[PDB]
Amino acid sequence: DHFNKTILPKVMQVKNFGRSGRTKYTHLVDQDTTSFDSA
RNA sequence: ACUCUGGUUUCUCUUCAGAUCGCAUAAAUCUUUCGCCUUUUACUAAAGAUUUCCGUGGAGAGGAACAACUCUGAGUCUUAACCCAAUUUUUUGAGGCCUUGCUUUGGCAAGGCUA
Repeated sequence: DHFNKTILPKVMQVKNFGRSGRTKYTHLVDQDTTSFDSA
């Protein structure tokens, strides 16, 4: 966690990189489908 | 304004289930794909098909229990005060006769008499 993960490659910006226990869920704000101009 | 009809609850079982069985929502298995991946599970998430589970409705049967009683249905679903009535029914003067012509007599049609 002390590593700056904002400079990692976007393939390294995951959880448990290299482990078999991984999922498609990424973090939070790309699971969010809300826009900021609609409604 | 009347005669004949006649319940409700609850338990269990056997079947049929289209229906939002379900105005709710789980899991497993299989076949495709999907993300990891280091070995099995345990997994990621989409489709299809199966099941399983928590439930449900309809019908039938057998019990226990307010069962002894209405209600519902069917049936024409009963009558005298005040009206005897002046265009299609059962109290409405519309009633008859002959002549003429036709017709085998019978019978049919127009006319007159009309209190």
